[PDB]
Amino acid sequence: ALAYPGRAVLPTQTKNAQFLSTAIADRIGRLDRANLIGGEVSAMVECME
Amino acid sequence: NLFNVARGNLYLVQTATNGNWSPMAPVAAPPFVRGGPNVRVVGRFGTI
Repeated sequence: ALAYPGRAVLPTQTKNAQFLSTAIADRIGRLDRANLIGGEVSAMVECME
Repeated sequence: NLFNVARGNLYLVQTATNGNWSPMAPVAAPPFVRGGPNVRVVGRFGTI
């Protein structure tokens, strides 16, 4: 929960929810998994957190 | 519908009707649509 403020549930108008409602949705998780070999671990992921 | 799956959206109006009722095929008009008058779409997370 602390890693990803974009995954917050915003039930009421919390003052945090006044901020976290401005969060752009696709700014979370990995963006470019630069993998080389299928079946082998990816070399360099590129994630927003 | 044979496989217990319904298509289309879902209304939650109340009605105090005494007569015939059928949620599967409502004969009457739908109360509103998404782009209609005075109707409004909620944002993300439903913030009250």
